[PDB]
Amino acid sequence: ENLWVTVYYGVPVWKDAETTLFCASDAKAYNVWATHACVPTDPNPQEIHLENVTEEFNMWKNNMVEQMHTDIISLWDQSLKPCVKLTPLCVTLQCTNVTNNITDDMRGELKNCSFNMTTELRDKKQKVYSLFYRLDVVQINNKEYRLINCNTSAITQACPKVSFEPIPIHYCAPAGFAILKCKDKKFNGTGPCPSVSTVQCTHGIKPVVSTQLLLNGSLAEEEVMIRSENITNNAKNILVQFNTPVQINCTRPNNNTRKSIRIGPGQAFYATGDIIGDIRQAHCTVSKATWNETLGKVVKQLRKHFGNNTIIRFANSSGGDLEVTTHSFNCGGEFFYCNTSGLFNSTWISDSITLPCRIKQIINMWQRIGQAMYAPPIQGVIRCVSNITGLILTRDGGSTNSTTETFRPGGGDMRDNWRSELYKYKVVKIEPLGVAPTRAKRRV
Amino acid sequence: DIVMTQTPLSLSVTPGQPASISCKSSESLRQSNGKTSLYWYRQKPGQSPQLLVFEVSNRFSGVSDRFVGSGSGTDFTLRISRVEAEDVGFYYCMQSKDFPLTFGGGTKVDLKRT
Amino acid sequence: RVQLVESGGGVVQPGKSVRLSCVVSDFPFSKYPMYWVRQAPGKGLEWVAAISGDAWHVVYSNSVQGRFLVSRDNVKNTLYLEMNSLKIEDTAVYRCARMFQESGPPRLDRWSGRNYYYYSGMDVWGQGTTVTVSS
Amino acid sequence: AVGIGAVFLGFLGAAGSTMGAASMTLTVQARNLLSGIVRAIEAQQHLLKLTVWGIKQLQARVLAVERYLRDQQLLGIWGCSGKLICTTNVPWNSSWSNRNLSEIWDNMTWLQWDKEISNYTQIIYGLLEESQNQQEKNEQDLLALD
Amino acid sequence: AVGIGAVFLGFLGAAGSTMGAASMTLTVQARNLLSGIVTVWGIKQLQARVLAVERYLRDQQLLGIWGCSGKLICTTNVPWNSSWSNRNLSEIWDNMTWLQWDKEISNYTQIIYGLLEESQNQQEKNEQDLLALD
Amino acid sequence: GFLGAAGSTMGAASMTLTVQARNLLSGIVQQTVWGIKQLQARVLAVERYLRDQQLLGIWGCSGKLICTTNVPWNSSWSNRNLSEIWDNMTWLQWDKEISNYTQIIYGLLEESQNQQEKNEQDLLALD
Ligand SMILES: *[C@@H]1O[C@H](CO[C@@H]2O[C@@H](C)[C@@H](O)[C@@H](O)[C@@H]2O)[C@@H](O[C@@H]2O[C@H](CO)[C@@H](O[C@@H]3O[C@H](CO[C@H]4O[C@H](CO[C@@H]5O[C@H](CO)[C@@H](O[C@@H]6O[C@H](CO)[C@H](O)[C@H](O)[C@H]6O)[C@H](O)[C@H]5NC(C)=O)[C@@H](O)[C@H](O)[C@@H]4O[C@@H]4O[C@H](CO)[C@@H](O[C@@H]5O[C@H](CO)[C@H](O)[C@H](O)[C@H]5O)[C@H](O)[C@H]4NC(C)=O)[C@@H](O)[C@H](O[C@H]4O[C@H](CO)[C@@H](O)[C@H](O)[C@@H]4O[C@@H]4O[C@H](CO)[C@@H](O)[C@H](O)[C@H]4NC(C)=O)[C@@H]3O)[C@H](O)[C@H]2NC(C)=O)[C@H](O)[C@H]1NC(C)=O
Ligand SMILES: *[C@@H]1O[C@H](CO[C@@H]2O[C@@H](C)[C@@H](O)[C@@H](O)[C@@H]2O)[C@@H](O[C@@H]2O[C@H](CO)[C@@H](O[C@@H]3O[C@H](CO[C@H]4O[C@H](CO)[C@@H](O)[C@H](O)[C@@H]4O[C@@H]4O[C@H](CO)[C@@H](O)[C@H](O)[C@H]4NC(C)=O)[C@@H](O)[C@H](O[C@H]4O[C@H](CO)[C@@H](O[C@@H]5O[C@H](CO)[C@@H](O)[C@H](O)[C@H]5NC(C)=O)[C@H](O)[C@@H]4O[C@@H]4O[C@H](CO)[C@@H](O[C@@H]5O[C@H](CO)[C@H](O)[C@H](O)[C@H]5O)[C@H](O)[C@H]4NC(C)=O)[C@@H]3O)[C@H](O)[C@H]2NC(C)=O)[C@H](O)[C@H]1NC(C)=O
Ligand SMILES: *[C@@H]1O[C@H](CO)[C@@H](O[C@@H]2O[C@H](CO)[C@@H](O)[C@H](O)[C@H]2NC(C)=O)[C@H](O)[C@H]1NC(C)=O
Ligand SMILES: *[C@@H]1O[C@H](CO)[C@@H](O[C@@H]2O[C@H](CO)[C@@H](O)[C@H](O)[C@H]2NC(C)=O)[C@H](O)[C@H]1NC(C)=O
Ligand SMILES: *[C@@H]1O[C@H](CO)[C@@H](O[C@@H]2O[C@H](CO)[C@@H](O)[C@H](O)[C@H]2NC(C)=O)[C@H](O)[C@H]1NC(C)=O
Ligand SMILES: *[C@@H]1O[C@H](CO)[C@@H](O[C@@H]2O[C@H](CO)[C@@H](O)[C@H](O)[C@H]2NC(C)=O)[C@H](O)[C@H]1NC(C)=O
Ligand SMILES: *[C@@H]1O[C@H](CO)[C@@H](O[C@@H]2O[C@H](CO)[C@@H](O)[C@H](O)[C@H]2NC(C)=O)[C@H](O)[C@H]1NC(C)=O
Ligand SMILES: *[C@@H]1O[C@H](CO)[C@@H](O[C@@H]2O[C@H](CO)[C@@H](O)[C@H](O)[C@H]2NC(C)=O)[C@H](O)[C@H]1NC(C)=O
Ligand SMILES: *[C@@H]1O[C@H](CO)[C@@H](O[C@@H]2O[C@H](CO)[C@@H](O)[C@H](O)[C@H]2NC(C)=O)[C@H](O)[C@H]1NC(C)=O
Ligand SMILES: *[C@@H]1O[C@H](CO)[C@@H](O[C@@H]2O[C@H](CO)[C@@H](O)[C@H](O)[C@H]2NC(C)=O)[C@H](O)[C@H]1NC(C)=O
Ligand SMILES: *[C@@H]1O[C@H](CO)[C@@H](O[C@@H]2O[C@H](CO)[C@@H](O)[C@H](O)[C@H]2NC(C)=O)[C@H](O)[C@H]1NC(C)=O
Ligand SMILES: *[C@@H]1O[C@H](CO)[C@@H](O)[C@H](O)[C@H]1NC(C)=O
Ligand SMILES: *[C@@H]1O[C@H](CO)[C@@H](O)[C@H](O)[C@H]1NC(C)=O
Ligand SMILES: *[C@@H]1O[C@H](CO)[C@@H](O)[C@H](O)[C@H]1NC(C)=O
Ligand SMILES: *[C@@H]1O[C@H](CO)[C@@H](O)[C@H](O)[C@H]1NC(C)=O
Ligand SMILES: *[C@@H]1O[C@H](CO)[C@@H](O)[C@H](O)[C@H]1NC(C)=O
Ligand SMILES: *[C@@H]1O[C@H](CO)[C@@H](O)[C@H](O)[C@H]1NC(C)=O
Ligand SMILES: *[C@@H]1O[C@H](CO)[C@@H](O)[C@H](O)[C@H]1NC(C)=O
Ligand SMILES: *[C@@H]1O[C@H](CO)[C@@H](O)[C@H](O)[C@H]1NC(C)=O
Ligand SMILES: *[C@@H]1O[C@H](CO)[C@@H](O)[C@H](O)[C@H]1NC(C)=O
Repeated sequence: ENLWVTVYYGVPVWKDAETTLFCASDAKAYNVWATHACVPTDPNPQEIHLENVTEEFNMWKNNMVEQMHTDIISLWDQSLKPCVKLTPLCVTLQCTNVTNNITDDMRGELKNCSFNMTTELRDKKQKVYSLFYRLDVVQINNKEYRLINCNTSAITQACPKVSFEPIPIHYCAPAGFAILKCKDKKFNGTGPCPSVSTVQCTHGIKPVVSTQLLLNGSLAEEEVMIRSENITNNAKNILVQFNTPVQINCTRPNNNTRKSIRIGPGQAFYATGDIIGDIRQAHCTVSKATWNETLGKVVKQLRKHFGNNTIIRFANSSGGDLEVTTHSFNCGGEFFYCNTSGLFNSTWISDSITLPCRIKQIINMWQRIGQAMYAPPIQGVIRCVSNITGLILTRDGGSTNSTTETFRPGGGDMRDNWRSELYKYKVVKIEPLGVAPTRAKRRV
Repeated sequence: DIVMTQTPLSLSVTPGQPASISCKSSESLRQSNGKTSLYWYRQKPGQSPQLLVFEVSNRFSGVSDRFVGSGSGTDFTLRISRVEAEDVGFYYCMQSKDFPLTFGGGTKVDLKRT
Repeated sequence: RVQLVESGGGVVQPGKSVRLSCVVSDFPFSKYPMYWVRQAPGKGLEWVAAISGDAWHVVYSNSVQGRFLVSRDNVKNTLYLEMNSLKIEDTAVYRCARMFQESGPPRLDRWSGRNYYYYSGMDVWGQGTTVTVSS
Repeated sequence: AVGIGAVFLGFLGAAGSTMGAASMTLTVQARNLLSGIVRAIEAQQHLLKLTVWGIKQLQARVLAVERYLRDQQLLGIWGCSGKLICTTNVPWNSSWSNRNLSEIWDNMTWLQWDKEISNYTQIIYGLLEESQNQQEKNEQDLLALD
Repeated sequence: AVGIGAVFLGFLGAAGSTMGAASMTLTVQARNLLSGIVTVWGIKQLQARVLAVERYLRDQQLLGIWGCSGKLICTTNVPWNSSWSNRNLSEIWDNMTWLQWDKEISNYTQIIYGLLEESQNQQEKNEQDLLALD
Repeated sequence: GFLGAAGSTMGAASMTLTVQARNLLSGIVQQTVWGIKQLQARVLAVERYLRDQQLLGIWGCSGKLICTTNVPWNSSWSNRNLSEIWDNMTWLQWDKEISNYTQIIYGLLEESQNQQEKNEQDLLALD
């Protein structure tokens, strides 16, 4: 009995590899996110379930994330291209402290600074004063205030017809390539998965920019589930997803005006107007006992991978960078720096809550220092409601003696926001050419 | 399921007196093709149901040109014009986006009597 | 033209069975699916059930599920509606109806194999029929 | 008002099945090497002329075409072009396994077989190329005596 | 300083003729699918050339998966289902053009494709290896 | 060899072209500013190979590399005797002796391909 060779088509062979992906707006159902260079898609991608397949995923090691980060950065730069640069601002300022109709916790904040600035004709000049913050100018030698970033990268202005709200995004599969999907509920970020189905497009994904808390995220199935690779390596981070959301009120407590100043030919800058009314400070407000129930669920889920007679302690974070000092986000085209150093005073054996917030204007982007974009102050009263879906936790090293472990917030690498969503999907290559042995023989 | 709502039910007006009836819901009833599902129907007691229009501002053969509605996306509406004798009865709103099919509140117009 | 027939109404008792009928004049039936609606005497209105173009797609509602049956011959131009396990609160009016336009042949989706059907809502009614359930 | 209906085999419908039975969905599996989106792409096919992004899409399309050409051309080198399967004249080397066929054809799947035989590759390619050369043209030249 | 000496058929000249007679000019179209070349402008040139390549490879792949590859017109073993049309064999070949037939059958395409793929796979290739052994 | 039969007579290099054929059965096997050129180069290569495979595939000669057909050779294109061609002429000289009548030869092969081979096959299929 001699045996022979045969060669086949159609064998599904999987090679874990990398490719450029395929943008998809949800039928382009409609600005920064005007997303004209993207594709209208089916709101009902077809879903095919499988059998018998086990498959390993590897969270933190997926090239979807890096492509996502580059694409969102380049689209962010694309939106801010055609608008008017702000080069002649780097003259000095004649300032004075605002001493009119003060409130308690807004001392030293607002300043009144007047200066020379050119008109649209070269041969002239003018006098302009505008109301400015304290987090934006520096002393020189009234006192004399120059600006924060004139001895570094330049400053432009976003156009006022350009919204900041995120839009749900789908990714889909380029030809020749496939996407697999797991359906376990308690599936940790690595390890196998025996329940396999496949699609051609992702679900709706919102590019949400947050700094300390998962906002507008995805709720889990059952409870708190905890995601990290190596909890003994305390240099890593710990990704935590909730079950149930937390409603959170934060609002701009003030009434606001805005000027419109001419710079040059076709060059108009928007400065801050003059405030109608008195002065307040921005605040944030949450439930009381629901937070306690939430951290009770936290304690209930921490007990598996480490000790339960080990006592749980919360603390303020280590401090430092304003990227990770306050919790920041993008409600209503404005950026909020909220003093979260009161919510994390806790230690447990395993109505209204109010915190102040801060506002800036000169906004460096993701981690880059070679870019600076200025927002126009929006008039009126801003109110923003959202949810809270998860936390990013850091633990110190050297925590010996089997109890009283300390947890702190942090994690200023915003790819983990994407890792907190894309933990289900995997891109793989098809190689349809296969061989096999058999007993038959061909003929001449 | 996919549900909806109407305006308040009863109405009693005079001839030559336009008004507005809306019909909101919980979802965009836009299909894939761009056709958006919305039916306006009416009948009276002692009378079978009747077809008024079949789409947003698209009417049916035999219907007068007095009755053309509006409203797209998630807010759907209808505008009464030229109040006449036969304009009384039950006014219905209907989905056909997905199973199951739903029937609205049934606003009513009559005259002034007791 | 096109004119409807709705027979089989009156008053019955629980624990029975019916067969209904709807024969509508001069209409092709090879291309037209059709519906059932329901008029409660407290003005209750609810969709009931739908048949395909050629009896290949059966979708019911929640309360009627697992109790009723729809079948049809298009040769005899005759519709069959049969009901079992009768409740007392089934007291209403039953009315036969038609689809707005005709759908075509079934559509296929090649990346799935799921042979799609397309529907759209109704246009016209007839006279209806009234079956009430009491003791 | 969209209702679904009857069924077919479908894309990747047999990846967890017996190879002797899963050997018959090769058509639907092999159709989508050049597609997967078989839908108004043409407008963005048109107007993306002054950017790098349509250039990268052009990169992707040309690369996919070349991969299909590489596969079909390498099959075309052998005398098995234009077919689904073919038998040949290389005797199997029983050094590579000695399992009976009743386990492979009944209780073994494709990815298992991939993880088994993944080092014997280029040897098999060379032997197939040899038998498609040796006496496939030489004795065929000797079979060209008419 | 030229003259004209026409010999062969026109490009799509037979389109207004009947199907059974216009079946004999099928060469000219496939003769004229991939020619015409025989800053922004070269960009859209390459765009056009890539589109032509893609459609030609798509249709040759659809040829190749069937057992009617390489050659022109052929046969199969799928018996006709009369649920699509019901003519009596003269009204098509002698009394109908191509655009008419295309508008008659442009809803049943994918089923016919799939069933030809089915009969091409099944009982043709596993059956071949059944016949390749006693 | 890669173009090894250059300075030979056509009838002299009439036997060892199969080794040339296997050696010409390669090219993609055994693998910014400049990348634009690379893309255009790949485009040119794909277009030439598809041109050749199309022109093979239209005729009945798309299997083996030499074949026969049903066209009588007309004496209007050349007039040289057979041994005169096969023993006293290179390829380039034959090329310049035929490179005006080529399109007509293509069209005659095309019509010979269509006619009396497929509709004739179709009548032969009916029993
Ligand atoms: C050509 O071609 C054609 C094709 O067609 C077409 O094509 C194309 C155009 C495309 O379009 C496609 O698609 C199409 O199709 C062909 O034709 C074909 O053929 C075939 C064959 O025959 C067929 O098939 C069939 O099927 C069926 C189905 O099923 C269904 O139904 C069922 C039942 O039935 C029914 O029942 C009722 C009750 O009883 C009844 O009624 C009645 O009536 C009377 C009269 O007078 C009265 O009235 C009384 O009273 C009453 O009762 C009726 O009649 C019946 N019918 C009949 C026909 O029979 C059941 O099962 C069911 O129902 C089904 O349905 C289904 O269901 C489901 C559930 O629900 C559904 O779905 C759903 O949906 C939803 C939404 O979407 C969701 O999703 C869910 O999830 C789902 O599920 C619906 O409704 C449906 N679906 C569908 C898809 O449809 C059947 O039945 C049959 O079967 C049978 O037979 C066979 C053979 O024989 C076998 O195999 C099987 O197994 C069976 O068996 C049988 O059974 C019986 C009883 O049991 C016995 O007696 C016997 O013996 C057995 N057999 C043996 C052998 O054993 C069939 O298959 C079709 O249809 C056709 N089509 C048409 C259109 O027509 C043709 O053929 C061609 N040509 C040539 C020449 O070839
Ligand atoms: C294939 O497939 C397709 C589908 O699918 C497609 O494709 C695919 C691929 C994809 O793409 C998808 O997507 C697509 O869709 C199919 O198609 C189909 O077709 C058909 C045809 O026929 C159709 O149907 C129709 O429809 C109509 C409506 O619709 C239309 O319109 C609308 C508005 O404008 C629109 O929107 C729509 O769209 C449409 O349109 C259309 O579209 C299309 C698209 O493409 C195009 O193509 C076209 O062109 C267009 N057209 C136009 C015109 O526009 C309706 O209306 C109709 O109905 C009617 O007609 C019928 C016939 O004639 C009638 O019946 C009659 O009746 C009588 C009684 O006496 C008798 O005697 C006779 O005999 C009959 N006939 C016969 C033949 O038998 C009926 O009835 C109707 O008529 C009417 O009725 C009414 C009632 O209701 C009346 O009213 C009256 O009035 C009076 C006074 O005024 C009083 O008031 C009373 O009360 C009332 O009642 C009237 O009068 C009448 N008229 C007269 C003149 O008489 C039809 O249904 C459909 O639709 C389609 N589909 C869809 C979906 O769409 C195809 O077929 C396939 N196949 C092939 C082969 O191709
Ligand atoms: C900010 O400084 C300006 C500069 O003086 C002041 O506002 C104006 O001052 C001029 C002259 O001092 C007055 O004629 C105007 O009536 C003032 N306008 C307003 C709105 O006050 C003032 O010291 C500061 N103004 C504000 C709004 O802070
Ligand atoms: C704007 O620039 C002008 C110069 O053109 C300044 O005018 C003089 O400034 C000096 C101080 O450097 C004063 O001592 C003079 O009294 C000013 N003369 C006049 C006529 O103004 C002016 O101070 C500048 N103003 C601002 C707001 O920067
Ligand atoms: C622009 O100039 C300022 C001048 O104050 C620089 O500020 C320095 O900031 C560091 C802390 O980051 C202090 O320790 C220094 O004392 C500050 N300098 C002075 C002279 O006080 C600022 O760094 C400069 N910008 C850049 C990009 O170098
Ligand atoms: C997680 O990180 C820890 C370090 O925090 C790794 O621990 C190593 O353990 C081995 C064996 O005891 C030691 O020889 C190494 O020195 C440790 N590393 C360091 C940096 O001290 C551990 O291997 C990591 N991986 C896990 C737990 O899977
Ligand atoms: C984290 O919380 C601690 C607790 O209040 C903060 O520490 C205080 O810092 C201020 C300013 O340096 C001191 O005056 C207090 O005496 C500190 N108190 C304690 C108990 O340490 C710390 O500043 C907070 N960090 C951040 C970034 O907000
Ligand atoms: C904002 O956060 C800082 C740092 O945690 C707080 O600063 C200290 O807070 C404690 C608690 O009230 C005080 O005892 C210290 O005196 C504060 N430090 C200083 C230098 O004053 C600060 O209180 C927080 N803001 C609010 C409104 O509580
Ligand atoms: C700030 O508050 C004042 C309170 O009077 C608002 O002033 C009036 O607002 C109404 C409607 O918003 C206008 O119709 C009046 O003309 C306003 N009067 C004056 C004197 O301003 C003001 O609108 C508020 N600011 C903003 C941005 O809404
Ligand atoms: C914020 O959280 C609330 C719940 O506290 C969300 O409301 C539910 O949202 C889910 C899906 O988003 C729906 O299925 C539920 O029906 C909603 N609840 C109710 C009572 O309608 C709310 O959607 C969240 N916000 C965002 C932007 O997702
Ligand atoms: C199957 O493959 C093996 C390995 O390639 C072959 O084993 C070699 O056999 C030759 C003589 O036949 C020896 O000179 C080599 O030393 C062997 N290889 C090793 C690694 O020891 C074997 O001959 C092949 N069998 C057939 C039938 O082709
Ligand atoms: C989840 O985490 C644990 C502990 O780190 C480890 O087993 C692995 O990372 C995950 N579990 C499984 C079963 O894969
Ligand atoms: C948030 O504010 C809204 C009104 O703006 C109020 O209805 C809601 O109850 C508030 N929720 C919390 C948790 O404070
Ligand atoms: C934590 O400390 C802060 C400031 O000292 C205080 O406001 C807060 O009440 C403390 N937490 C608890 C639970 O007492
Ligand atoms: C594996 O797949 C085959 C067919 O694909 C199926 O018969 C079998 O039930 C599957 N295995 C399990 C455990 O479901
Ligand atoms: C194959 O089957 C024969 C017959 O029973 C048996 O002797 C032999 O051990 C089997 N070999 C394997 C690898 O199963
Ligand atoms: C595969 O299945 C056959 C029959 O059920 C059994 O004899 C054999 O042992 C199985 N293989 C393994 C590795 O268990
Ligand atoms: C086709 O056949 C039917 C009956 O078989 C006959 O009535 C009709 O005249 C025929 N038509 C033609 C064109 O042969
Ligand atoms: C080249 O010319 C020499 C001159 O005699 C001859 O011997 C040789 O065969 C020629 N080469 C070929 C390939 O014919
Ligand atoms: C054949 O060739 C010889 C020389 O090889 C020449 O003299 C003769 O004229 C030719 N005859 C014909 C009919 O071509």
